[PDB]
Amino acid sequence: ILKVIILGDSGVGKTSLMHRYVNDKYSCQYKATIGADFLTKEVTVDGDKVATMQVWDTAGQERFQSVAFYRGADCCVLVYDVTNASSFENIKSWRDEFLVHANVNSPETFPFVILGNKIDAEESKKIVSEKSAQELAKSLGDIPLFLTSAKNAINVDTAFEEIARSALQQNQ
Ligand SMILES: *CCC(=O)NCCCNc1nc(=O)c2ncn([C@@H]3O[C@H](COP(=O)(O)OP(=O)(O)NP(=O)(O)O)[C@@H](O)[C@H]3O)c2[nH]1
Ligand SMILES: [Cl-]
Ligand SMILES: [Mg+2]
Repeated sequence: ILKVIILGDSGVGKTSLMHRYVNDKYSCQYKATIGADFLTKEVTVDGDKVATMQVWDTAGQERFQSVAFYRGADCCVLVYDVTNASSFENIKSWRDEFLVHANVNSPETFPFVILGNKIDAEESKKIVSEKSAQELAKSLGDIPLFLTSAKNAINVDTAFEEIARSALQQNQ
């Protein structure tokens, strides 16, 4: 039933976030994602309505990418790394890439969620203000925002409850 797509630059932590939420596990070892594929999780909404969530991981590197999979999606998650300025500045282009290729019926209502990942990292290395993120998140149509750590299992549960809630609303 529920199709969710996760987009964002290489290295931001998409695959890690998916393993955290679906499998409650994490691994330090970078293994580059190639082509799109999904894992599944049975969910229960805040309402105690039940659903199977199909979570799609995608490649961040141009050369490992795929097009069709974007269609169907009931929610789109946009992920940047709080330690990498460029990843953040690319969020709107990931959003627009999705809308161009996704063939969704109402772009101004279609649910996106943004995640800022790697908050567990040392302050010295962190670059993207919460404030900036909240600005970008509003300017893109008041999209929900969540700061997360796949590594330390921080807030990934919260983030994905909204992603679930927003996706079920869009499906039917
Ligand atoms: C354990 C060694 C250590 O201390 N490393 C530094 C800790 C940095 N913290 C941290 N926090 C996170 O929440 C987190 N998520 C993911 N990473 C790391 O970044 C690399 C990329 O992970 P992927 O999940 O492979 O990223 P991606 O899917 O977007 N890449 P693709 O688009 O597929 O190329 C990886 O090293 C992961 O461990 C985090 N690090
Ligand atoms: Cl524009
Ligand atoms: Mg990956």
